[PDB]
Amino acid sequence: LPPPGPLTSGGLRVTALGGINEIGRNMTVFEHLGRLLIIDCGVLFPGHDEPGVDLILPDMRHVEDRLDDIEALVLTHGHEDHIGAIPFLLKLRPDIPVVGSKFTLALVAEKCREYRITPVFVEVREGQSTRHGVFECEYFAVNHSTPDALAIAVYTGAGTILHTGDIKFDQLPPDGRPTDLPGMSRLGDTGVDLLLCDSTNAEIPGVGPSESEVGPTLHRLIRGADGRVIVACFASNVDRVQQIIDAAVALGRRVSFVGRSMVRNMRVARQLGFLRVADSDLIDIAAAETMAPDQVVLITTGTQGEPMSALSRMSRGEHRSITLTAGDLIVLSSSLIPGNEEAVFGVIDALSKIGARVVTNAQARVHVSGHAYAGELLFLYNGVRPRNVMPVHGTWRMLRANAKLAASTGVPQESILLAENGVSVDLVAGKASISGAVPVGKMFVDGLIAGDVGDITLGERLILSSGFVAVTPHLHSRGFSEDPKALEPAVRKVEAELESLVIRIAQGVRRTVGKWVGETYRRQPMIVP
Ligand SMILES: [Zn+2]
Ligand SMILES: [Zn+2]
Repeated sequence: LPPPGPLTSGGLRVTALGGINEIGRNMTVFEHLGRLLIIDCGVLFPGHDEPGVDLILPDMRHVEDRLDDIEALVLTHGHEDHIGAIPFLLKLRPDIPVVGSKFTLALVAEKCREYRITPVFVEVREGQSTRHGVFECEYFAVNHSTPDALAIAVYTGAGTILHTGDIKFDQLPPDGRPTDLPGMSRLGDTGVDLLLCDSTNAEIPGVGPSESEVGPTLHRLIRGADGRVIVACFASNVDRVQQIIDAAVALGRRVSFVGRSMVRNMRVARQLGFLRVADSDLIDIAAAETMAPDQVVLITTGTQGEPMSALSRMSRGEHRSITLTAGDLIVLSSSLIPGNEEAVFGVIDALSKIGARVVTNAQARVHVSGHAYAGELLFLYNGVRPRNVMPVHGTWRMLRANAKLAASTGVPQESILLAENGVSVDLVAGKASISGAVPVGKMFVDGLIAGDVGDITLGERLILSSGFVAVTPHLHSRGFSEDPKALEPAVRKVEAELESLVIRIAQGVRRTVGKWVGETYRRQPMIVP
């Protein structure tokens, strides 16, 4: 598919630089009358195809040469796949206004300090409007698995856009602030031309359970526990922490946070008023072991089995302050992100060896998702009634599911646009269509440089998982064998090819050891001259 032409004056162009064919690094660029508005700037964490890499960024080459045009960066909420790449954007232009709610802006402040950046903040709350050049924005309360999420209406001259952010429709969130479906319904009456809609759970039928179903289950588990209780969850889910604390306090226990991410984030949550707990209900971690075990609940990180997490360390008998016993109850108040199963089940099995009881979502209602199920999205589609629909935040199977949901409410199929990263969507005179594609790749972060690591380097790293045998005589290897005498049978055969007189040395003994190995050992390490 070809690149798009110029954008008809007065129209609007929408393009994702990440987040559409995958879960992660969401970044969406809106173009209008030469100016730019960006909604979200997240990272993607690397998989097996990307060894040695730290982060994956949205493809910023597409704004690198027009950074002067960006009017603002607007942020739905504070999860890493929406804010993680902000330091790299601000390194390109440090004074881009950054718009968001108080809790969101607190997280990017802390993230941007790691890179020695001080953002220009414009702080925003639901119900408020702000102007950013040719763009105007209005913010709608969203309930999600993290406080202070916001959905965003963008008004230009081309019409009205609505971006949901990560959206869910819990009608009884513990914090009593459900998503503002009324307000978005009234905006639908106004006429919304384009709806950008979270697809994460679009293939799950029905309506998802309330986050408030978790509290009673945790209360039941703590009441029945004879010893200490340990609850692992995500530090960003303040309403989950609040329910753990409320259950523990209601049963005469005190609470302790374990792990830097948990300690830092609950500090922010307490300061901004999202977490309400009395100082006498908290114990410092280095003083929790002084009390009776049945008097403490520990709240930790490490739901994903990351080896340096607090719960991993505890499961191996290598936590400084805490030692686990068969009398402990461990609750994984979370779900298993795909690609982490081997690691999570390893921690569970180390805990089972010790004799501790482990409770996961598979056995009890200890976790709910933060994204709307298909039946909740239907409420959104009937409430907003968008003239056109673009699914975002999802892989193809999710984007397609969301497409059908919108179709089944009456959105014409020609008005349901599926635009992968790099595919533009033009909204012109009220009609919306796909207009062309540019290529987008994965920008890698590996330490202090970036951009010198690419397909060939990852290929070499993948090959090197069988070690390497290097010739340039002295034979050496590293990921190959523990037998020192294993190099010798190749030394004789190397000189033999060296009695040959007539870079061709490279392809000469590199081909000579390669035959010796794929014959003696039937291994295939990398051979380097
Ligand atoms: Zn999120
Ligand atoms: Zn997300």
